[PDB]
Amino acid sequence: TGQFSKTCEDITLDGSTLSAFCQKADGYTLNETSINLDEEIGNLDGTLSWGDHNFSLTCDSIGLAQSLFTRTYVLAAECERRDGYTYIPTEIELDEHIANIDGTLTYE
Repeated sequence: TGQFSKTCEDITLDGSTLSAFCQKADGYTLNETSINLDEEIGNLDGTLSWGDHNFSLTCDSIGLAQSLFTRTYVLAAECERRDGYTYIPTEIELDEHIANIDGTLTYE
């Protein structure tokens, strides 16, 4: 499951919306596609977490990166902890639960 980055190109982030140009089932037809990360990523006490929602409301310095050592595609931010004043850096590996299904970014 997941692994959209294997068959998607020009991966970008605007706000909380992840976009890319993804291969359709034929393996070469490209499709511009977007997916809103706020719909399935939230902030749990400073940790970006799958299955929660609306991380962007309590996280700053939001960006897309390739993780330094592993080169995994990550959503990275500084997220607010439960105490209401402490922030902590956090990364979540987007390929864990975002797939390319026939050219369309899809939660899986």
